[PDB]
Amino acid sequence: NKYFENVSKIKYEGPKSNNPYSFKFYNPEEVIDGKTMEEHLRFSIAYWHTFTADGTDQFGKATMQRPWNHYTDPMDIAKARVEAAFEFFDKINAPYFCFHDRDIAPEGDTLRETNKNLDTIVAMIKDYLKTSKTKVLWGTANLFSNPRFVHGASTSCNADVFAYSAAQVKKALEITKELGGENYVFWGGREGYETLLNTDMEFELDNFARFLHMAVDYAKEIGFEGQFLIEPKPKEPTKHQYDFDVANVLAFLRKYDLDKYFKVNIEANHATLAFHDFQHELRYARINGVLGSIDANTGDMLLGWDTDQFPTDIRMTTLAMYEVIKMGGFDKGGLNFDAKVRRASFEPEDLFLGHIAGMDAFAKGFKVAYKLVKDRVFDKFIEERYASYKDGIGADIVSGKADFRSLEKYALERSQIVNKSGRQELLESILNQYLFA
Amino acid sequence: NKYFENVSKIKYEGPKSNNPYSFKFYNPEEVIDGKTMEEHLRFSIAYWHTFTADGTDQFGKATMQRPWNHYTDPMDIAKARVEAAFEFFDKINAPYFCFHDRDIAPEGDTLRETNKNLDTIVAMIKDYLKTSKTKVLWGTANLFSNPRFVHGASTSCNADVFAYSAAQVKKALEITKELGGENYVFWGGREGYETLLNTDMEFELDNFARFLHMAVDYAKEIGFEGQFLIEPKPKEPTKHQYDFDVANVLAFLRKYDLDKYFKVNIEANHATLAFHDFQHELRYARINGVLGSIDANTGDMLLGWDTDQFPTDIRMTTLAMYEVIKMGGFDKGGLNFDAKVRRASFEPEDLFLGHIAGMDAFAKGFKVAYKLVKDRVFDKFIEERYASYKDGIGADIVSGKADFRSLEKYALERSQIVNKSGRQELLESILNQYLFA
Amino acid sequence: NKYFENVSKIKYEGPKSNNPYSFKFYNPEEVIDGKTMEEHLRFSIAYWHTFTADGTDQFGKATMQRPWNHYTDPMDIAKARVEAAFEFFDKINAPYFCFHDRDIAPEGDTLRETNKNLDTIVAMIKDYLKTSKTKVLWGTANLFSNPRFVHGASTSCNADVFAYSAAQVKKALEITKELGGENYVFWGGREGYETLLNTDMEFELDNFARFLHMAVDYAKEIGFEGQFLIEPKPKEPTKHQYDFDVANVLAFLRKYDLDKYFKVNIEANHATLAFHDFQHELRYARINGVLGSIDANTGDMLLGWDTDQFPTDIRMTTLAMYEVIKMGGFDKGGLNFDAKVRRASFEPEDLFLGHIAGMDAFAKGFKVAYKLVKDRVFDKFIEERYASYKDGIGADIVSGKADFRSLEKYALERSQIVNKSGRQELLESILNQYLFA
Amino acid sequence: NKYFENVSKIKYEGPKSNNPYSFKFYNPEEVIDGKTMEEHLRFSIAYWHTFTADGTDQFGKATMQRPWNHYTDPMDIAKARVEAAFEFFDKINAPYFCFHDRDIAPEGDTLRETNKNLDTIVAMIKDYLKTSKTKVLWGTANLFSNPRFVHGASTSCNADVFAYSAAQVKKALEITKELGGENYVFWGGREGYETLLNTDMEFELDNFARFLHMAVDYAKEIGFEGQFLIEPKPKEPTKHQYDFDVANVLAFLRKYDLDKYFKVNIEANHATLAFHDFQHELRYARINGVLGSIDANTGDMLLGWDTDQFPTDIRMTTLAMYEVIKMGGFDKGGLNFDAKVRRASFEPEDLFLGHIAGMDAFAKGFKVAYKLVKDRVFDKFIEERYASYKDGIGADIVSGKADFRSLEKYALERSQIVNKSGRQELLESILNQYLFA
Ligand SMILES: [Co+2]
Ligand SMILES: [Co+2]
Ligand SMILES: [Co+2]
Ligand SMILES: [Co+2]
Ligand SMILES: [Co+2]
Ligand SMILES: [Co+2]
Ligand SMILES: [Co+2]
Ligand SMILES: [Co+2]
Repeated sequence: NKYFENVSKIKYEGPKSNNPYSFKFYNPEEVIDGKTMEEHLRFSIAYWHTFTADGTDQFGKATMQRPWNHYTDPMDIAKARVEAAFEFFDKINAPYFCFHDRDIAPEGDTLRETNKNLDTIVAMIKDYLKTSKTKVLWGTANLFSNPRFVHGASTSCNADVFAYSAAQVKKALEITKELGGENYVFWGGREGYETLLNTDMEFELDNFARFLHMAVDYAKEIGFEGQFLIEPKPKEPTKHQYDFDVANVLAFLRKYDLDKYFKVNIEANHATLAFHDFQHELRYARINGVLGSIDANTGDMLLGWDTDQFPTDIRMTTLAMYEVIKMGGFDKGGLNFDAKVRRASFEPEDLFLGHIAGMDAFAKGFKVAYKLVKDRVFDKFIEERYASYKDGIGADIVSGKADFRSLEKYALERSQIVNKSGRQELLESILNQYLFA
Repeated sequence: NKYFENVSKIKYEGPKSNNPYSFKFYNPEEVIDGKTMEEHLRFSIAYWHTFTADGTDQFGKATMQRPWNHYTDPMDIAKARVEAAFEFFDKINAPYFCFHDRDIAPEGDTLRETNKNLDTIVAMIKDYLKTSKTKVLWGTANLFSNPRFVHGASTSCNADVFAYSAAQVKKALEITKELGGENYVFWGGREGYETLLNTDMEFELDNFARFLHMAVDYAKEIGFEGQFLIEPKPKEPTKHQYDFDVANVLAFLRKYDLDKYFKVNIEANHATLAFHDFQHELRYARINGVLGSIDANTGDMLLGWDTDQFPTDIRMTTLAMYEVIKMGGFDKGGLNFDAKVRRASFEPEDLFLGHIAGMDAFAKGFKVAYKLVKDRVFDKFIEERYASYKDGIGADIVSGKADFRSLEKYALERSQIVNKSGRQELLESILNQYLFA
Repeated sequence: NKYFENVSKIKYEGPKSNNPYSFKFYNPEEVIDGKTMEEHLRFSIAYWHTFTADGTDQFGKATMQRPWNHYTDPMDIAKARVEAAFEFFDKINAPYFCFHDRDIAPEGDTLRETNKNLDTIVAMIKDYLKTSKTKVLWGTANLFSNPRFVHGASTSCNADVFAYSAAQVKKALEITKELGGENYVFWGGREGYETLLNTDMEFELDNFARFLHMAVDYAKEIGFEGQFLIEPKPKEPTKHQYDFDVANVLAFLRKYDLDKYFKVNIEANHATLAFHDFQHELRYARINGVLGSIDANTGDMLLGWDTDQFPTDIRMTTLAMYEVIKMGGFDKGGLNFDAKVRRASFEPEDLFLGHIAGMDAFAKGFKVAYKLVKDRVFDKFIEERYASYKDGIGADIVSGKADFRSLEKYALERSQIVNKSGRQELLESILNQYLFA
Repeated sequence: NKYFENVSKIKYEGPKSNNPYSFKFYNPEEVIDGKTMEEHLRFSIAYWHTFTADGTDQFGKATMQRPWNHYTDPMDIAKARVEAAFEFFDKINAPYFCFHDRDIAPEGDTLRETNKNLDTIVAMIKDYLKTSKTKVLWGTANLFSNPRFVHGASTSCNADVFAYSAAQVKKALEITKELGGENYVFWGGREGYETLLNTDMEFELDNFARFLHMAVDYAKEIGFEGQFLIEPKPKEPTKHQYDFDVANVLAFLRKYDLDKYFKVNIEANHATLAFHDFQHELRYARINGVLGSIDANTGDMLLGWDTDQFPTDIRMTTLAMYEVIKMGGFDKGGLNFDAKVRRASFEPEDLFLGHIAGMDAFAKGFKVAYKLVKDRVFDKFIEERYASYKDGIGADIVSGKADFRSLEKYALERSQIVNKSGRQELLESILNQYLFA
């Protein structure tokens, strides 16, 4: 085809294949419990990193070699990207993709012009969607790149920016609905502060809640049925981002009575940046009924910034997928690759190699996690571990019959409390048996 | 007197005094707005670090030289500590002190024996309280040191430990009420997990909530009127402590409908361990109406464990006291020195030198913070900064009149959004003018 | 036998065995390139964690259940541990063990008494050594636990402590030689500072070098031929430990002309605590000819203190063993398990389960690393990657022929510099193919 | 004047001035020990942050409002910056400035064109230098921004990039000499690695040493007499930067026999990023005779990336200046403000406010540090603390008379070792007395 002529459609070839352009573990067609591997995993391509990132970092310029680099007019570039994107979706065999409104079309000098450019590109994507197998997983609004967002979007000290932010999200909800997106994401990149000295924290949090509330009202109004998702990150670019982690978000949603409308999009790199294991954040969201979708990537725990690397640690993908299987699998969410090739991986085909690495790592982890759940390896131990709550004083405690007085009566009468081993080391070695089975 | 013969009562001598045993900045008697410095600050001595810590660390043995070290019988040691404690309170001139039930008396072979020992010591402390000016700020239960708490207290997988924990807290609430404590603290040292592989997170959080609920029921029953406080810490000894930070606690309290009974005790070292500035955690608690009390100390931001050092950074004490003054000052809470002398500061008089350092640093910070609030230095700028919400579209946004449609109408019609500087550098230099005034 | 009656000798049973008391990956008998797996790996048991640690942490008391717990006399306990240790060595099938002088015998009231106790136990260990297959890998002196070391050992401000430290190390070198130890380790636990305000850094570093110099002089004198090793750690218990990381140690050794006598003992948890990957520290030591031995464990990268966990991450053990194989394998060093069971894993058999987990993880990693080296997977790419230095201007650069003038002449004449991809993502996915082969 | 018409020359007005455009603590004219405050401090303006940074970050576009923003031709912009720079130097009253070759002129399509552009601008700066009081502190080469440096400069796997790097540094040394620079700096931004899988570490370190060696040879040849400086940073943009910290650099310089030519330029933010206090890194460099110059700024210890904030913590500036005074003051180095205004501080005058904040903080810290040194506050205590080395066994240890045998003889004969308090808390409170004197 046109943009990636050197790369043919990627196909499954098994763990012993030497072909770099093939899946080693991910077999889209493999059936597990009545669903193909493809529908269990719901892989999604991130439009921003894949088609707009150029290798630029804070200390250097673009390194990425891209076939659509030669166009000078912003609209020609936007159209070329849509073509390249759909060629890519077809070759990588991706069922989904995600985008920011500002990834797909350039801004104009006014909001009207910006919206006209957006309509042109949306119309084009819609034609491709009619003949592509790839669908939109979720859409979102970029409320952080443009200079107007210096002081925040809905948390801006400038009411005009709040007004603009509302207008942009209104448009973004409309195009997400039109393209058939199944979710809509909010990542508050500039929703936080840089210094407490000039910040009215209560006022900003009140406004943030007003904004989110206006967004759910508008979604109902136009009948958008996709799941609303908040994406936590502790910091960067801000010193403190309000949606610090899953718990912070829940504290916020419950206070402002927004908790019945939102779930969370958890990103591995953002979890570890807050000093939580990816699995902790997944588990905590699960038991709170808010594990909505996942941004599949990894950071480096020795680096204190968002690296957005393709995930290749299969021990981590296993522990992650264990949580997804425990909740019954994805509903509307999926595994969105919010990951970018390293600045040194600047050749076009590296886009393919990066995704193959991540898709294989997650496919393998899914298969192992699935055996861990099916064999009830950890669940049996957990049952035996907490068995004292099944009868006796424990049953009274869980049923609401016990209180401080009755428990004291009980406790004065017992002389020896005997505990048993937590078996962490044993549990970890069993995990290895399954990993390398 | 008996235990600290070489040290006489510590008195204010001003910033030019060479006497190491005197306050340089803290004048208990100084009056500011109708209250003495002593009643503004409400300094409290931590019984555990001050009278029981012995310099032991994870790599070495005790270094602390203590006059009550010669006793062999546990009860003789407990009685000697009460004497020494009250001599110390008098000399350091402390209005308050805090304790754990297990700091003041030794455990016996059964809960009954433990409770009898506790009654003996409580009776003794009560006599001293009749003639001392020092009062009890808050009491608490040590639910983390004894081996029975390996798997947690209320989050233990062993129902017998839950029962014991209830019995201990029941007793602790009773003695706190009897000694006239103004608050009661919960620090969940073992309430978290070490590995997710063997943990039923939802079950443990449910039990934690049941426990806390039984505690408020019992407090009402015996008519204990002190404020209940949860003390956040992200980890250590656990890999993840459930009360991770203020937001985590609020998410929890709101979910289980416990939020109307609890406020938080924020410790500086515990805030920075979760990667929040002490001031952030204070501010967040304030705007949520849960800033209850403070554990005055500092950690080292380059060290990833709880150091509990005496606070000597006056820039930090200023920013901390700014928050306390903004909420109208302490109510029932105070500044409890949850700090210990370094292992190398093992001579008796170092106890005095440590406290003088911390009391002076907080007194100075209070005086500066007070001028910052009185002159409305940061508040004027904040007013001007967010002024666009006082009329026009901003007023419509705050009053509930605006929505996505009206805001879009507005936004399409505006062409230029003009922001103004946040002035962080200017704000920081003004802070220095006040600090060094 | 006597101390671990419930546990029989641990034997290899393969990856499909359900028997928790067996090796799943480690087959001592398996031969690879003329050496058994046992002689490639040289596993060592840490005497301190295995026979003296009791579950105590900074917030709680001992949890460990140990058969020799009933003895009251310190010497009876020391003798019982030697018996238990050799029973354990036999059952876990360990070729080596390491110890601190203070692990094996209790101190007396004077150095003479301490040394007499040590002689008694050393004599006993020597008898067991005559009939055991287990040998001493390395010995070391505990210069950090006793209160006298508060201000450091050789870096103490107290000359008497320097004198004592010299005496202790002299004795420790003597008993290590007598027990046939192949190395001798220096871990400077208290060799650092807590505050710069009271520290003469140059003086302490000079004394540290004097001490180390006296130690090599004495080793020569008694003809001790084992390798001297320094063990880096960035901090804890100190705020800054002088032997911060491998590079810090090399800077020190080169300055004081000690570099020809020392190599390093690298511990995984200590490397990550300094914010280096374990592999980085291994590689850096290798290319500097100082990779001497390894303390096989893992920390938790989200926890800022030394956890000393048994290593179970096989991706990490692979990358570690890759470095050891690249240098030609161990010489006198080995894999010493400086790891302890979690406080919650307090039953005797957990000692076995912990070691099995770590031995299996390292055995598996060795086998994979070995295929990575044999197939030259990364080496081929590295050869192609740096090929421009094989001829042309690159050859002139490496041979010493080029200089700034000639290179400028060359550079002005070239118009396009073309780089090629670093292929990180591809390299990581190939690693996975090998891991899960 | 032309570019900053709203700002007049900044003058000292004292701590009680309300004028934001004035020094509160920095009096250039104040004389201390025969030198003005201006010559003690040697303040330098960083050309890159001050005249080329535009508020761009990794998540957003430029926010900075700059009078020279309207030019379209790269050379017109470069000329306008020189004019603005000298207007700025005059108004802020800066004695020095630093620059990268690539800060002052734009690259062309070839190295020849690049060098011609550079000559044009250098000629212009030279005219301004004839009538300005500001001089060049140090120059440096930007070997990290251009795409060619993806894989490193001298550590590039591409020999052509090594050749180019040599050519650029040759030119940079020439223009630094011509502008009268007193030092020349090497910051290895791309000299490190992203993954060990594709890195030949020994080869890259060998080449790095060859490069540095060619640079000193060329400096001698053209008779450049300024001090060569290496600037440490642990990471960013790389995963590991070779010049990790001062100790790493010394290990490297000593191995390749380059240590007699280099000193270090220590940056506060880069020290804390490696988990060293700024003061530790300053002290360590001092006792090794390599404290060459300082980049005066601060990072945020809770943020894991380089923030380059203006320094406003006067407790830190005091501890920093204490080290500089202890070595006898600056020689050829100075205090270069490698700091930038926050993205939210985008108005022109914020450039002035940022520098005033930093200059005042350092001036105040200098004055306090100076009293700390003059009164020998910490030195007296250090003398008393280590006094045991002045005679007896301690004197034998320092003089080379003692050895393991004699020290053992001594140690067996002593029964009690008595240590004294380290007095950390006392020392910290005295620091506060001086700070707030
Ligand atoms: Co990210
Ligand atoms: Co994301
Ligand atoms: Co603490
Ligand atoms: Co506390
Ligand atoms: Co360790
Ligand atoms: Co070790
Ligand atoms: Co920097
Ligand atoms: Co710098």
